[PDB]
Amino acid sequence: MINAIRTPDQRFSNLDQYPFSPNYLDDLPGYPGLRAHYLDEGNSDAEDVFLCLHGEPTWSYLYRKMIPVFAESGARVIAPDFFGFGKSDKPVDEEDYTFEFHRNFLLALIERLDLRNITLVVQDWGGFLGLTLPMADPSRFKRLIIMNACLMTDPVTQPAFSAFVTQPADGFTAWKYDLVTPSDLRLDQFMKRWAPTLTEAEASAYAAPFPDTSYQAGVRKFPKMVAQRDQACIDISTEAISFWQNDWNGQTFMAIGMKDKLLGPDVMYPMKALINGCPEPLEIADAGHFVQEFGEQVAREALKHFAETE
Ligand SMILES: [Cl-]
Repeated sequence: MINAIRTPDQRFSNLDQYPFSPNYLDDLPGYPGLRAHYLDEGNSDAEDVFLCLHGEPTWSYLYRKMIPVFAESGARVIAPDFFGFGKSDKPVDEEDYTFEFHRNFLLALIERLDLRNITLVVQDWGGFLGLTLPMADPSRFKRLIIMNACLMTDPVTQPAFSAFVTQPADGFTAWKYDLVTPSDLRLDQFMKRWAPTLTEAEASAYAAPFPDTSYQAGVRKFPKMVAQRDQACIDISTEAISFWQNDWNGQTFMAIGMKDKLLGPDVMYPMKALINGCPEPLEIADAGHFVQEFGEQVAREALKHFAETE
């Protein structure tokens, strides 16, 4: 019904530091015939669930350094790949991908797996989407680990969440240009540019899911949605602000990648004030946008912060 394609299994043969077994679902209500991949690590019967959401133009591979730390603590860790990324199916038309398409997949996943006691771990798109989830079923959410992310609200309600789109020129402007313009988009080269500490191997794992451009429609659409926010996105992200500010009673841990030209400190400080009870952020000086690349440390420090309240 939704025309999609699937990456050949052989593209993931040679992955570096990703020994996690695949789990798939192809029976989600609203996504017929589409197969979603997700990792499910640690004790399946654990009380605590770490729901790890990735963003553009990545996949669960991004949390590979945090997963073992959260698992080792006794938690179950869920790390789904959005349709159009990783090992999940990829709709071939850019028009199929919208903010609700991705947000409703997550609410479906969460219901399907019956996830409870959720510690939400987000960044980038994982956070644009993920921060609008708790208000849909607040009983399932208990903690939040937030890295460089904000809400896709309208320019007037929160100028900080809109200003980065236009400036600086080597910020989101550069990001979007690198992603939606080339007719020969090489993810490994893009990642090496935006996360300069990746090895060749790690960079290659980020291109793994896309053999050619026909597999990249979701990758092309995400940056356009940051630039052109539809009405549902705006209304939903605007209502989320109220949730975080007045309804949220959980534990929060915030980590900022200080070299991020996109969602760095001028975006993170304002998010921190809207999140009720958000403590002082852990600023990682050498980290850029992809804070997970410096994940072991964020994982360790947040568990340490959350233990100190149990
Ligand atoms: Cl983006």
